[PDB]
Amino acid sequence: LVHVASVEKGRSYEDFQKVYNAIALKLREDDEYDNYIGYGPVLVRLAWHISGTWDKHDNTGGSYGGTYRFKKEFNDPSNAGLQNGFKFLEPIHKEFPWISSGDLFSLGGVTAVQEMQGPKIPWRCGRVDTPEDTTPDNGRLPDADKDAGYVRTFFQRLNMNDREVVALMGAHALGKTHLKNSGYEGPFGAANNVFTNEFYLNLLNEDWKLEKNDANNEQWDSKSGYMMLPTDYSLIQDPKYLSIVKEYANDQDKFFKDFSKAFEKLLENGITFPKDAPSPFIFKTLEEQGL
Ligand code: HEM
Repeated sequence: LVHVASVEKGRSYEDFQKVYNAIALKLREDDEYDNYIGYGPVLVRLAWHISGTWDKHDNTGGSYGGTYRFKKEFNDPSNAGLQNGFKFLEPIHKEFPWISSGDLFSLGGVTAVQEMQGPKIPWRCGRVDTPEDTTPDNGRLPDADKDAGYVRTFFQRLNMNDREVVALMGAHALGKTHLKNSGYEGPFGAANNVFTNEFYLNLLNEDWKLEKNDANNEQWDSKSGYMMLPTDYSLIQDPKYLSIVKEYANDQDKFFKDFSKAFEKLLENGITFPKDAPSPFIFKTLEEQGL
């Protein structure tokens, strides 16, 4: 397929900054969600899930079409719990009905990161809502009960190399696992809603014990009370991945830079941007705007 980015007719930067501002202000206000963690993490996951169904081989899936809106994609068992991110964005959508769904879901991901003190992620508008029929079948999102090899291979379908996968994985410093959603339970770290290189440090410095949970799945549990999925732990089992985790554990800055690039790339997979398209936008945070 060929998915060409088409700007929302008549809209510019300022129009988008306003959508961002609305998502941001609503993140600030609804902070009771999930025991005071807020919706930041779920939105990050939301943007990654809508973009992870991409397949470099035939161009299907990816964020373009906003297919997550259709039943089949919405009801994907791997997307269990995402419904909450979606409800959070509905009123936003009703307030700016001109934005395409794929642009809104991805933007929310960008806003969450930034408002959570993460790096600035350049973003581009242009996604266009496609028909129900372009909805990818379930099964394209990864399983968490595997190893590094699995990880490597899987990521390959999205065009990501070792550095890219390690980077992207640091998102697992945010939020937690929920038994009813995935069969996993427990916060990944301590900050939970502040974006840092925590993930890497936790991986190198905790005393993890392999245990089974009430869902009967194995998970790595730490004495401080955190958790790591088998796929997460495999990052320290692979020699190539391990040196990357060390780098990140040593330089938040480098991580932020790498994550940023990678994040954008992830959200743009499958999209063709015409030569006249506006450059990517860099939104100001509520803080930078004094709001
Ligand atoms: C092999 C790769 C991955 C696997 C198998 C995976 C699996 C999981 C699992 C099973 C959950 C818990 C969901 C719940 O029960 O509510 C989760 C949570 C999370 N995922 Fe990942 N994940 C991976 C990749 C990613 C990446 C690439 C991103 C973004 C860059 C990310 C962002 C997060 C976030 C922020 C949450 C926490 C959500 C919340 O607090 O509701 N994950 N992931």
